[PDB]
Amino acid sequence: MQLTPFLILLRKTLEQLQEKDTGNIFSEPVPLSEVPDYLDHIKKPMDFFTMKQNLEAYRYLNFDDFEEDFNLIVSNCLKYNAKDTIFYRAAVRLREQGGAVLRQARRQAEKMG
Ligand SMILES: COc1cc2c(cc1NS(=O)(=O)c1ccc(Br)cc1C)n(C)c(=O)n2C
Repeated sequence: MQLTPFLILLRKTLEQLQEKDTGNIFSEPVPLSEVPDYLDHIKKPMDFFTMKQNLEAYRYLNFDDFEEDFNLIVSNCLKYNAKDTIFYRAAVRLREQGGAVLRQARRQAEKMG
């Protein structure tokens, strides 16, 4: 830990995004055991555990890169699932609530060098 304000802002933001996912639907990768066709449709799977792993290998260099991976969690879920599903509805709610989180977090990242 050589802690930096930007990396700390990303950690905090990631925690706030995960609090919005109250069902833990997006906490871990979509399980290929349960969803065998998932990678026929989804080129770049993403989830909050993969984001946490990326964060702590310093792969997020700016706020936009981090935001892009969050947006993949949502877009993959809307692409794969039918509208009338728990997963689709959850992704729409996460889009709304997560968007509010990232809007706030971006303002901080803008004050930051
Ligand atoms: C949390 O587990 C899952 C998450 C997802 C997911 C599938 C699962 N796991 S799962 O065993 O298929 C499952 C199926 C039905 C219900 Br109801 C709940 C789960 C977790 N898909 C297709 C997604 O897009 N997401 C985000």
